[PDB]
Amino acid sequence: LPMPKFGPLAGLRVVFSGIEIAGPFAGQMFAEWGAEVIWIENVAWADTIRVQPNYPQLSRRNLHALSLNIFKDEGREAFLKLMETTDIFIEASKGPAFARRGITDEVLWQHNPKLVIAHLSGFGQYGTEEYTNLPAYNTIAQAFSGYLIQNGDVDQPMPAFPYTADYFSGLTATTAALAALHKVRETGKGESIDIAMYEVMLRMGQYFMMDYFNGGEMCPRMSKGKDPYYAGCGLYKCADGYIVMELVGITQIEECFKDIGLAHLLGTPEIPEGTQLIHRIECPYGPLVEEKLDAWLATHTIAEVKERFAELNIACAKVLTVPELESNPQYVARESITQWQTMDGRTCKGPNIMPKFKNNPGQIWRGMPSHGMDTAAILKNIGYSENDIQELVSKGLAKV
Amino acid sequence: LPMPKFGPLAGLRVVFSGIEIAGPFAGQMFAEWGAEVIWIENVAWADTIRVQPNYPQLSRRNLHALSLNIFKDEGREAFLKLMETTDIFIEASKGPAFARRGITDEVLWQHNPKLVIAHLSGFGQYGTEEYTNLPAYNTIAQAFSGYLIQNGDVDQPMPAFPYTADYFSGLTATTAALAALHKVRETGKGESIDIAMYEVMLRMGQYFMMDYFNGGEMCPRMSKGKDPYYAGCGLYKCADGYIVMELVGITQIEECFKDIGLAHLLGTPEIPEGTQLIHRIECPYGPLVEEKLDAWLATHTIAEVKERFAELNIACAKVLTVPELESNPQYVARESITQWQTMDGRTCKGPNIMPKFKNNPGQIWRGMPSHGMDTAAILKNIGYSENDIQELVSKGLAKV
Repeated sequence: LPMPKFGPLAGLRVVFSGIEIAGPFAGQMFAEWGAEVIWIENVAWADTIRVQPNYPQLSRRNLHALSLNIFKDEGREAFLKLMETTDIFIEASKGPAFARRGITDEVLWQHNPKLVIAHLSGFGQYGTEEYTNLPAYNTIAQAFSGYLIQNGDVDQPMPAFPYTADYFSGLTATTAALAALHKVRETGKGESIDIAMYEVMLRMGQYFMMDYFNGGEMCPRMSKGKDPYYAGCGLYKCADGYIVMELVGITQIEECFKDIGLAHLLGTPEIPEGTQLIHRIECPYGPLVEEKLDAWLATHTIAEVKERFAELNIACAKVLTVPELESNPQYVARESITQWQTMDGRTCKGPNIMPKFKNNPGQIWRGMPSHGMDTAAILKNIGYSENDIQELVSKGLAKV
Repeated sequence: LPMPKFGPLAGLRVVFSGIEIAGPFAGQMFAEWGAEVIWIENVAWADTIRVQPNYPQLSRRNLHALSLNIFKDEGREAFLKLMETTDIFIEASKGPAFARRGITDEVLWQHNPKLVIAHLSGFGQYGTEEYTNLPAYNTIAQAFSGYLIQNGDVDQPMPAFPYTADYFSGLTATTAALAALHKVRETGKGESIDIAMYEVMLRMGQYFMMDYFNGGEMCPRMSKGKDPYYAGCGLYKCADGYIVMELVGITQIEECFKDIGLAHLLGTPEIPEGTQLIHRIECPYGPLVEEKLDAWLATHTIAEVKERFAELNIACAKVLTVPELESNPQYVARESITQWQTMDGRTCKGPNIMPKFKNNPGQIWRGMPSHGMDTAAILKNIGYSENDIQELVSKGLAKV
């Protein structure tokens, strides 16, 4: 298909089937970085992401849109033909739904033995009958993985937001698919990848869970955004706003304590010389440290705290609100937020390509396409005549 | 170096410099999937991850350990020699620290023009003097990207936990490095990748932020784990604990509303016939819906709710505590949590390899190595003699 040559993934052909966040995020990331990516949508039901007024202009940029019944008669034929020149196919569905519909990995590989197939589901491609075919949702994946129970406040768990598990799961699929693609270069044989959202999230939540698994205790939840184990780390309130800080290092602790009224604790058996990180539970003075830290910070502005903390080499930052990002000097200097044109000629604002590749940078070359916009071009590209396409459309098997 | 051949990344040589989570997580993921990965530590002190009693057994498995001063004299010479047979080099530092120390991308590419170099920093490799060279932390990246302000409760922001931004940033580095590796296989030209943690997290927080950038409003924070925008979605309290639910679908909404006492809202302007998903912002009876839903849930046990919701096909799950995972049938069937031996011969429990590659699965072949365990073997493998290695040790430039 016509598109500029750019990025590390120029020339790669990626196809995805899925809706909403997790699967499409995985597929579209290839498009950020130069791949030819085809978004498959159902003929009767467009991707529900399109209900949102602005997000999809970002989350579906740089894509080609195919609308095809990939499971029925000529529609299935056209889909399996497409696979013959596809490098990576990503699909998100409820367990082994593709196999139940007659599109097994084996059938995909009959059409392209080199194909890298990524299956993204809530609970995996196999397991028990009770869980395997259950719906995939971000909240459920967080609930089921131990991630949710570690988020929120001491007496109020909550999910990480927004839809954190969908992003982790999608990104993992992209990563895994690129890894499998590497192996195809050497062997000429494809791969199938079983990405279960709860397993992705299990891994992301191990920092303290590893203690529980190996004889120790699970950590508590944060109290008002303060770290559950490390004093002076996390979220604090100043006079005119919130900050985060990380009270780490020998001099940092000594100088900070001088400021807040706790110079007398330095050199004690509880906070001995050379202490570089305070554990709030193990240290009897943990609660006192927080009382004095809170009191000192509450009488100072963010600007004052940042100025002192810079003098003391204490890591910190203002908690930015969304309205403060666009004018922030680092954002401006790095063009972190940019603008592009939608397919219907309106200006859209949003994040630039990340990360920044030096030799082969990504770029935004196309706005989000409409439902079935590229169907005719795609089918022509894989050998369908104009009459064939008109016939697919008349049968209800494709939408142009 | 001696190791089993397995996984999609068998034969790939990866080296990383960094400590704690973000950089090492990026490097170690290659090792999960079969690569030869070398972990660089300093000489006279080790990676601070090692102070954790259990996590590092997971986060540093399948690794080789090199202890080498890569910036100074003959230590630098040995590092640049190692780069000649390295495919991917990952480093986490404060901005362009490697360049400041004398190791520019140009120097690296003099030794291997194919080298894929991933630079992971808080604020990027370039930008303003004020921000570019500031410390990299998870809390700071959340604060500076607008992620933190979107997490927590209505009147209490908080970070996503545990250390969510380090995991997103590290995972992105792995992904981007694999993409650049594809380009190397195609053109022979290496790459330098500027991964700024705040830009990673900017992207993960766009679902509602795109509305703010394009004329609309920002979304509020969750209330006690409930979605800020969609009614009947998120965390709820039953008689005997927490669940998550997703009130999505026509009959789901109708039958739930009848159960909870709101049948009179159906077929109205506020909840039109055929409503699939209630947008709370715009529905005048959103608070009433939450009131009635909470009252009904509070009189039923988690089991009673799951039973009814299974009848209605409403997606839901119990919020699992960490003690509930190991015996869960899906975890058992999929061997999601497994055991392996540490290098000193103890049994360690934790997550299996994820995701599950069908043809070339990952495996756990080695426990976390000790500080400088593989220094001698690595230096020997790239042409150093026993005497040359002893001289590095006496000079304080390597540890064995």
